[PDB]
Amino acid sequence: MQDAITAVINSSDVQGKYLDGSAMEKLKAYFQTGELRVRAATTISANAAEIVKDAVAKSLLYSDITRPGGNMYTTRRYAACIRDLDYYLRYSTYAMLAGDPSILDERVLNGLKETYNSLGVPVGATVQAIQAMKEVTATLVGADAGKEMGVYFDYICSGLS
Amino acid sequence: MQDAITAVINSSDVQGKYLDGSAMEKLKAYFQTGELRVRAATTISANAAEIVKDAVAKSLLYSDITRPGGNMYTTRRYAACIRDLDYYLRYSTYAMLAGDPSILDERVLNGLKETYNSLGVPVGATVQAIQAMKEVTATLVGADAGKEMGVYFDYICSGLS
Amino acid sequence: MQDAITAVINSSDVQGKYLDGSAMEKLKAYFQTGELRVRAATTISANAAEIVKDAVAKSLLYSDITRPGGNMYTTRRYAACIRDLDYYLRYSTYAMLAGDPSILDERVLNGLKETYNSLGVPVGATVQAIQAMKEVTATLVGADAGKEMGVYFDYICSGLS
Amino acid sequence: SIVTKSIVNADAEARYLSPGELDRIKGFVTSGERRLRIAQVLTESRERIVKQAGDQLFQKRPDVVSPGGNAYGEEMTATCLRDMDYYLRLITYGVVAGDVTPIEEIGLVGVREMYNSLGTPIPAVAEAVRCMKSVASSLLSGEDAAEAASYFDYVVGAMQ
Amino acid sequence: SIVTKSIVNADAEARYLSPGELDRIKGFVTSGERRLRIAQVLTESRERIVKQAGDQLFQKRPDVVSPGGNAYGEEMTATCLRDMDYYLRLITYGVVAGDVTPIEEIGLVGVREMYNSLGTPIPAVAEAVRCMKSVASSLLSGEDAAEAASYFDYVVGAMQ
Amino acid sequence: SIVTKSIVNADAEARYLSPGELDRIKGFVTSGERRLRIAQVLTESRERIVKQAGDQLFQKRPDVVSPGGNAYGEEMTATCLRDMDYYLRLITYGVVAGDVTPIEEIGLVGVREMYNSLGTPIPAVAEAVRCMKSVASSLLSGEDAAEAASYFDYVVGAMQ
Ligand SMILES: *[C@H](C)[C@H]1/C(=C/c2[nH]c(/C=C3N=C(/C=C4\NC(=O)C(CC)=C4C)C(C)=C\3CCC(=O)O)c(CCC(=O)O)c2C)NC(=O)[C@@H]1C
Ligand SMILES: *[C@H](C)[C@H]1/C(=C/c2[nH]c(/C=C3N=C(/C=C4\NC(=O)C(CC)=C4C)C(C)=C\3CCC(=O)O)c(CCC(=O)O)c2C)NC(=O)[C@@H]1C
Ligand SMILES: *[C@H](C)[C@H]1/C(=C/c2[nH]c(/C=C3N=C(/C=C4\NC(=O)C(CC)=C4C)C(C)=C\3CCC(=O)O)c(CCC(=O)O)c2C)NC(=O)[C@@H]1C
Ligand SMILES: *[C@H](C)[C@H]1/C(=C/c2[nH]c(/C=C3N=C(/C=C4\NC(=O)C(CC)=C4C)C(C)=C\3CCC(=O)O)c(CCC(=O)O)c2C)NC(=O)[C@@H]1C
Ligand SMILES: *[C@H](C)[C@H]1/C(=C/c2[nH]c(/C=C3N=C(/C=C4\NC(=O)C(CC)=C4C)C(C)=C\3CCC(=O)O)c(CCC(=O)O)c2C)NC(=O)[C@@H]1C
Ligand SMILES: *[C@H](C)[C@H]1/C(=C/c2[nH]c(/C=C3N=C(/C=C4\NC(=O)C(CC)=C4C)C(C)=C\3CCC(=O)O)c(CCC(=O)O)c2C)NC(=O)[C@@H]1C
Repeated sequence: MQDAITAVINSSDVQGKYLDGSAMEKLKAYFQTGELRVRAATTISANAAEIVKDAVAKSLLYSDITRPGGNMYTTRRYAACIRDLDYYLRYSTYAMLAGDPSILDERVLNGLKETYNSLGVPVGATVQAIQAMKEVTATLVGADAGKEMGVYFDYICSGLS
Repeated sequence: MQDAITAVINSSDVQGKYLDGSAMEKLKAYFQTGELRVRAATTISANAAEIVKDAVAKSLLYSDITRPGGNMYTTRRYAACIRDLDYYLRYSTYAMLAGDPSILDERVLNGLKETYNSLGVPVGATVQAIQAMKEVTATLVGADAGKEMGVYFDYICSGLS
Repeated sequence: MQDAITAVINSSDVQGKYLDGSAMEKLKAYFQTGELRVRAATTISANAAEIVKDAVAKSLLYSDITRPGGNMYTTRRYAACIRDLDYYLRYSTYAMLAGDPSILDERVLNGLKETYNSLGVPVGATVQAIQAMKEVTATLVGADAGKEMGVYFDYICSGLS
Repeated sequence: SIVTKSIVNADAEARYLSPGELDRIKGFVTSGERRLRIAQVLTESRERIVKQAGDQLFQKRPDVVSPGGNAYGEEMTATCLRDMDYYLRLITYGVVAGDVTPIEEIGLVGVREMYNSLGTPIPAVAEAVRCMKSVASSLLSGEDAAEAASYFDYVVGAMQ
Repeated sequence: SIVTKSIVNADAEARYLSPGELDRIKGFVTSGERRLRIAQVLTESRERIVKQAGDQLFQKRPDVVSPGGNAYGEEMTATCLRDMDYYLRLITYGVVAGDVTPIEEIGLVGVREMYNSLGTPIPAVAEAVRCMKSVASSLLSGEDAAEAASYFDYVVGAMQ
Repeated sequence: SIVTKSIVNADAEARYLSPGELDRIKGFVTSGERRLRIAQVLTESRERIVKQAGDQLFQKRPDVVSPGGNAYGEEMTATCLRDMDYYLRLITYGVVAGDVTPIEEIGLVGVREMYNSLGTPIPAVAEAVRCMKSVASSLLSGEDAAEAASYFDYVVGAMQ
């Protein structure tokens, strides 16, 4: 994976260049966002269970999904599903700290879409849940952090389609 | 895998229903066939070597298959082939006891057709052998059990094409 | 893998035939080339580092390949590349001793082309290097051995396209 | 079912079933009639079993149906009873199959993660099963009640 | 061949062949002429070797050619001799290659499963090879007979 | 960066970052300004650092620039200096990132195999880095020189 710093490095390395004004300015941008990123990560860590609890209630419960014949039916599949949500939240949080989505491509999205098709996991429904988690998270961490977290929730969704 | 009982359960579970008249009747059907299934399995276990021996003599020997250039040529390939036949007989016997073919899909047929193509295993010839084993088995276990065993021998053949 | 001897055997075995005049003559051909093969293998073993060193200087260095953005850029990729060359040289040498290329198909070329595409390894450039190594080797081991080594260098190249 | 389980064992040892496995299956299909009757009673009286057990449950655990409780109000109480009906259903599955496996695979694997998430008090759910066990047992012979007991108990002891 | 075997060794250790391996191959191709001559004799006299060995075999083991035996009757006796010819052939393969590997890969791997299935008495097959060894050896020098002995013996000791 | 490294750790333990990891990152972005300034100085004076270090290097190691040496002649000397500039560049990468990882991944992994192949004397390359360290350090405060020292030293101690 990359974070915002090492990404800039590889961009300058690929060109065999020292860090110029633009590169230095991007690094500065990132450092200045540093503390807000940590603070938001602390908040999300602290409510991780409830964020997923709210996101599930809001988008999945009392539907066909959770009834006999739905993909969330049987306790094993219910657990699997909210386990996926913990994943998406935790890696979204990583990506947010890092200020770069490469960890999502690397450890979350790789062959995920194909897996979901294979088992019958409803992608559209999954995405509704993530988008719900985005709103719940935003409410919790504020507008600025919520926007940034949103970048990565969205990144995940796009990878699923 | 499923057996005849757990298959019925999943059918009723998928619908979120208790066991109704049809479901109960299928379970009854299965229990009533129970002892005949065990008896036939005891007989097949007891002659497993000779069933394959007869099936091979009847359908494969003294042909191009067993001569230099055939797929049964070299002792390693001869052993491989009759080893496949022991497999088909033993799992057919499982499926018969279970009154359900899901074990064939699960542990026998998965990627089998592709494997056989890959190594040059003659599928048509393989199927002749299995169909021969069916006749040999039928002779041995009687008409009713032979019919049932036949269900699974056939199931395997269909999976090979 | 096969060597020149076991290849002839399998050809006669496939036909269920004893070794006839042609088969015996091929075996003889091989034995008579035996010592020249060992001698050339001793020479190549003895200069293996310099052969690759020369082949690299001749075909890859001071180009875009070794500059920032090239596939040989970063010391890890430079090492990887000349490591590939050691491989091609060592297996070419095996194939030469064996008087048969089956080891190249078996342990070198299997899924290689697909791998190279996957990582971005330049195939054309790789082949230039191997063809350079051929010339360097030829210079070193003489015309006859060089021709034979050439058979296998070429075999590798063809497998890459 | 012992039929699946035996087959799985035999397969992992690359062999036909053992004479004992075969005999085991023989005694299993023999008892098929009896277990079907037990499931049938529980099926037929499901509405009573779940209603009465629910009433007993809410006596033992008024907290869950009082404000602040996971089953507070008509809709949440109804969902609770809905869940109880789920487990009575699964238990009838287990009874015909001869073991607790369909209960496990449908209703216990990850049950902790599900109910934790929802904030449902899991010990109160265990208690609800006890209550159903109590009501169910009375509609059965001493023999059948004993046999059915092991299915209810397993659910209760696995509600963790 | 020692050539393949050396290469396989060297490859597993990510290295060129050792001076000893190389020297080994050198002595191997040097003896190529001699081993070819030995295979050539066995090739040329194959029909005699298999016929006489078959006759000796059926003296030592009349059970296999009497009623109830695996080689009873003209056709089964002919198939038996057919098999013997198979193994004489494989042995000539081994001789030119310098080791028993082509014998193993073509005719010994799973030979037990094949012959058990057919109900062919495997010790009688071993005996048949002994018989071919006996006949073959007489057509060779003391030197060549000794060298060829190891191939026949290996087949006999691996007939299990 | 400690940010990547922390994340990788946390991920391998299936957890969010620890309060300490988080605090570590907080102190890391806090020192961002300082490390950027250090990289900026080395960037700005790169041509001097590499030229003077090259001159000092060729004093300590005249063999590399005399006949028979790996950097003999204008073009080879220029390639040597080219390489030195490479490593100064990588070092500025490491400085902003807070650790030696970009140096490792770009310029040390397999560096031995590369330079051995080329016949470049690796200890003389280490010395060249020492020389750049010397020149670079003088353009920095005692504080910044100390901090930058660890990056140069790591390269030198990893030049094996
Ligand atoms: C929940 C919102 C939705 C849902 C989920 C669901 N997923 C599965 C199965 C899998 N999910 C994953 C996904 C990941 N695994 C990982 O390790 C990571 C990153 C660390 C991700 C993103 C995988 C690999 C599987 C298969 C393996 C497994 O079981 O864990 C299921 C169960 C499928 C089954 O039938 O077994 C479910 C139910 N389903 C929904 O209905 C929601 C919309
Ligand atoms: C015999 C009637 C025919 C025949 C068979 C043959 N098969 C192989 C190779 C394989 N067969 C299998 C099949 C299975 N493996 C399993 O584990 C199971 C279920 C438990 C099945 C159904 C597989 C996986 C292989 C490849 C791996 C292996 O060698 O075991 C061969 C040998 C192929 C080779 O060249 O090595 C042969 C000869 N061939 C015939 O001619 C008959 C018609
Ligand atoms: C060098 C002339 C060219 C070049 C090579 C290059 N290759 C890789 C990566 C791999 N190369 C191989 C090839 C083999 N591996 C084997 O084990 C064998 C036989 C024993 C062969 C032929 C493989 C498998 C890889 C991937 C795994 C690995 O890294 O070793 C790279 C690095 C790719 C990367 O980005 O990591 C390079 C640079 N590249 C060139 O530019 C030359 C033309
Ligand atoms: C009743 C004794 C206790 C209780 C129950 C309760 N449950 C819920 C919500 C749900 N329960 C389930 C249950 C299952 N899903 C399955 O697949 C299986 C296995 C067959 C079971 C048992 C599910 C999926 C839900 C979510 C709602 C839905 O159907 O989508 C509630 C409501 C919780 C809420 O806040 O909505 C309640 C009240 N609660 C208690 O306190 C009793 C101890
Ligand atoms: C003779 C000394 C003994 C004997 C032999 C016997 N064999 C068979 C039948 C077969 N034998 C083979 C043998 C091989 N197949 C191979 O690929 C190899 C390696 C090269 C060998 C050695 C095969 C394939 C058969 C089946 C027939 C066929 O060719 O398809 C028989 C006939 C058995 C029958 O009942 O038909 C006999 C008699 N039997 C003895 O008793 C002697 C000790
Ligand atoms: C200078 C202090 C020493 C020295 C250097 C020297 N190097 C070369 C040739 C090359 N050096 C590289 C270096 C790198 N490639 C990378 O990707 C990285 C990491 C960023 C490094 C450091 C490469 C690729 C070459 C090959 C030439 C090319 O660019 O393609 C030479 C020339 C060798 C020759 O014979 O051509 C020299 C002289 N030599 C010394 O003696 C000094 C001690």
